[PDB]
Amino acid sequence: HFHYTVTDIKDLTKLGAIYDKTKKYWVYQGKPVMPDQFTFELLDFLHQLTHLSFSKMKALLERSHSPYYMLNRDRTLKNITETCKACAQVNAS
Amino acid sequence: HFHYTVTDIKDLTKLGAIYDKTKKYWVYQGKPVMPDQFTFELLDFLHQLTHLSFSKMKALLERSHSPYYMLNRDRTLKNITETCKACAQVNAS
Amino acid sequence: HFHYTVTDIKDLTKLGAIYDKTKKYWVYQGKPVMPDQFTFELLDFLHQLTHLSFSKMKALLERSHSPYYMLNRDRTLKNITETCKACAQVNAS
Amino acid sequence: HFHYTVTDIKDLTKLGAIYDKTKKYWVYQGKPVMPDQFTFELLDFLHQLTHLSFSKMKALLERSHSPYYMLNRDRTLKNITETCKACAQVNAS
Ligand SMILES: [Zn+2]
Ligand SMILES: [Zn+2]
Ligand SMILES: [Zn+2]
Ligand SMILES: [Zn+2]
Repeated sequence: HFHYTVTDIKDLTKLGAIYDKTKKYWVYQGKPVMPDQFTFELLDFLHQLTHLSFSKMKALLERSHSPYYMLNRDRTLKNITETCKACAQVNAS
Repeated sequence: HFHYTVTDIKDLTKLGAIYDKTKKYWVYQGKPVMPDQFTFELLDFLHQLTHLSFSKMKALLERSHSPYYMLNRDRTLKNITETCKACAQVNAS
Repeated sequence: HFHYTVTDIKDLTKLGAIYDKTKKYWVYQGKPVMPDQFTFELLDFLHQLTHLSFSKMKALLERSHSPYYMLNRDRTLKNITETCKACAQVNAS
Repeated sequence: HFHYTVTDIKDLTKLGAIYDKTKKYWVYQGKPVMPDQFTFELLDFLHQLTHLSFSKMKALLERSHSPYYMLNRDRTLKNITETCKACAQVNAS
């Protein structure tokens, strides 16, 4: 199941998400919430296999029928794509 | 070695390339010329592995230290990227 | 939404899946079922972006937390990888 | 241009490579030798774009007709593939 940090729980309380004891996770906009770290590890993994830019990954994810709300998705995605060495090497050309 | 079609040979003579009997290929600007068909099969293979845009593949090839002159490169490259189903599916976003 | 063929419905009835008239799709193992053709074009898209082998795509999908049941996934997946030209070119070496 | 370390020069002499003072680089099997570190950063870049296994990258490079001889290619290549996070994540499933 999901593991929420103090910072996650903090972000979630700010969003106004609610913890669901029955289903063993937090819920927001009607979806189970993906923790910040889980989201990072997932998006980082997906970028390594495709090296799609920020705009392409974002737009694809919104069409994905994802059952999850990804905490700090955009911020995490922007950080992943802008610090990718291989992509930096590509546009260096 | 390379296999040149009548149309390749046509393009090459117009370019002023020369056949090198010792090396079994045509030479131009100090570089062996890659036939139109070999160029297509190579660039298409490389795109399938990366799905880099026209601009990205072009800029990279210019930095590649490739020992070969690629016959009809841009034309072949633009066609490959503009007819890619996967890239079209990506940009559908 | 999903379009189910005669062949989908026969496979689904054979599985013992059940149709949800209210929610306008078939359900199996607690999941809405993705038709055979929709599954193919999706899995085909994912291979073009990664060119992962049969075994690797299978294992990854089983870990995917997919909200959909993919009809004839394994059979379709094998068809995709074994007819992929780019991968055929890769192992040709 | 190329920078050769003492370790490169040592490895090269063992290979029976030859230094060309006039063109100020080493030559081996009729090809200019790319230093160990340049070879690493190039091969690492290519793996990030493809994540091909050791055996496939190797077989492909042998068919590539690269204009450079890559110092310690196989050893460097195996190191690249066995320390890749994305590939490690893939078989983890
Ligand atoms: Zn990248
Ligand atoms: Zn493409
Ligand atoms: Zn493939
Ligand atoms: Zn890898």
